[PDB]
Amino acid sequence: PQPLWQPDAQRIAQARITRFQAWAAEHHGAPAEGGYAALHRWSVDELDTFWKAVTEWFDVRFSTPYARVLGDRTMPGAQWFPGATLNYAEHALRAAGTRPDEPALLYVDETHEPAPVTWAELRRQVASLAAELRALGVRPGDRVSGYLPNIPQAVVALLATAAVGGVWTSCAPDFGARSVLDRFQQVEPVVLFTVDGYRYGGKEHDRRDTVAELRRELPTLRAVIHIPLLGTEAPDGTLDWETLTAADAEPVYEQVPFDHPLWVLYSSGTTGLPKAIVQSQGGILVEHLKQLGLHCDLGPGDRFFWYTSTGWMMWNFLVSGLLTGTTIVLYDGSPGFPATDAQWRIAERTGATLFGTSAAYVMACRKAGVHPARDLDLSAIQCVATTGSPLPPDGFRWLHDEFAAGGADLWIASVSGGTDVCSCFAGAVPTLPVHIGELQAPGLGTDLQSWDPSGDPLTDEVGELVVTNPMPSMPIRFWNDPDGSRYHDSYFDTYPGVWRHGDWITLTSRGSVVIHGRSDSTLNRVRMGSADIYEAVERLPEIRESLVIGIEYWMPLFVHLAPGATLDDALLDRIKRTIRVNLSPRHVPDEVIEVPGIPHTLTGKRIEVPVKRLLQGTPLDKAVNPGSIDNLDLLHFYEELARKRS
Ligand SMILES: [Ca+2]
Ligand SMILES: [Ca+2]
Repeated sequence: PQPLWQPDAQRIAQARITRFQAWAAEHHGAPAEGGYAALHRWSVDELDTFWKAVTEWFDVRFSTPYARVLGDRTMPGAQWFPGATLNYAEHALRAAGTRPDEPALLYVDETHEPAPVTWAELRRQVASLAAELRALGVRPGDRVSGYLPNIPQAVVALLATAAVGGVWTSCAPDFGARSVLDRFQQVEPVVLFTVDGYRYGGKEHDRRDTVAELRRELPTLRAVIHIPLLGTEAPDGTLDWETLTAADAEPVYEQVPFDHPLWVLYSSGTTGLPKAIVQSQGGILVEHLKQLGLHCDLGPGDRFFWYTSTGWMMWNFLVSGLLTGTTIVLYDGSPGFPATDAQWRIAERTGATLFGTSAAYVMACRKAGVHPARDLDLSAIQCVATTGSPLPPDGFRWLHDEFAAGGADLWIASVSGGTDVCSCFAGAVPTLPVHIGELQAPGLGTDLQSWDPSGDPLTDEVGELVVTNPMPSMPIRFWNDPDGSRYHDSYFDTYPGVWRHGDWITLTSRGSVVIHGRSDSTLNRVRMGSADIYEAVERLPEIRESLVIGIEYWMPLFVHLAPGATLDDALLDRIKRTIRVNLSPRHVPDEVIEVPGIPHTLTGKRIEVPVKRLLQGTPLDKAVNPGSIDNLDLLHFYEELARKRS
């Protein structure tokens, strides 16, 4: 297997993860030799010592000592650092004591004119707001909610919430009221931070009526804090943001147990109410430190820009950049406004050193004839990362060569972040080569395996992604989950005591990971992942997006066509051809059906399972939570299809 890219030996030697291994080998019995393969095996075989090592390396300061690193090891509900106390916000703001006048936040909107908030100023605003939250009666454990775009106020609010031991939960303001309420009503927040609207694509999006509706339908709220993004007056009964952040009193951080809830995230699952996933201050603290400082190589003074809505877990990951003393870049706006290269212009104007984006955006830039490294000053960029669908080899080459032609050797990273543990089970390692369509390795401390139906491990064979050991950022539990039934059914109902993620994967002999698709959405004719098929079909110019389903056996391919394209015999021939060639005859659809579009979750994930149910005759009204999908009418198309075929 020929790598797309191999890191040079000095880059390897200079990686923080390499320094960590050397230090761990001196002080904690880690292997000095053997590189990542050896470090990883140690991180799993000596799990307690590994996490101890992580906390020392990052100087996590427990205000009360832990009794041990790990008590009960069984899942779900493993017992991390029992006895210890800490505070996430306190750790995040440590750099205010070391480089107070450096920028902690660089924020920007569609004017593309960045503004800084210094570490000292961030610490002060957070302390002011935390004191106000305490005065409003927010106690440790109370939920504090936000209806907020990616603006510096959202970071200040989250940190202030964590500082008081409040439990953060948020939605972005492109969510409609039913989607927001389906989430927030489950956890009964006592505070709401909210904007009056936002700007996107050069257009104004008023949210005053939505805010009025949220307030009326959330009767547990006791205080509402208004952020006048569009410059409107605070509604009756609300507090004005600027009045709460202006004080200069001593920072105070609530020292909470390791397991104390930090935030509630919401699953993208489309059945029933969205799962309300609770993660701990301690678990997120150590896992995000590990990912950011070791897997992403981030440290003090770096500048981390991920293009993201606050409604995606990548925002939470971005916020945690502060934990490593890293400046974070916040952009509230469209990815292509005023022009296609907008995200690159932000990276330029903020001096980003790590720029995280989507493979789709990279490909769209290449297609549009953008040359970002040539035309902008991207000399500060050391790494470009994508999460979600993998960057194809022509995209990787373009990106790398675009920087390489100008004398820069770029690290192109592929990660796979998920809401469930607010991190990745597998993804990037700065010291390993990159291969087509692979995630480089399971993360440190993650015992990832591919299991057959009998629960035995496979190598170079497709199987179920399992994680056989506990990770600190795994959910404490789901909120609004009697008996813990939904949490159990989500991961623990297939192999006892083992986390089964629902991904159909290969774990290669080189220790890397290929994700073929969702296990519950495979095509069985031999069990095939749908991802492989989407890659092939969707390379065709005429096909904007596709969706493949298999039902007991009928295997139709739904295609949303590019403008001007027509589903003719020639097109059907090209479709079937590219499939039987690049994959196999088994992969060829029984039928191709043109569609007005492809329905998605709110986060833009394909919804194969709900569509399958519809095609199986389940009425739309009972198949999905409509607040959890992006286009009701598009989904109704598929119900009509089943009705027509009934
Ligand atoms: Ca347990
Ligand atoms: Ca295409």
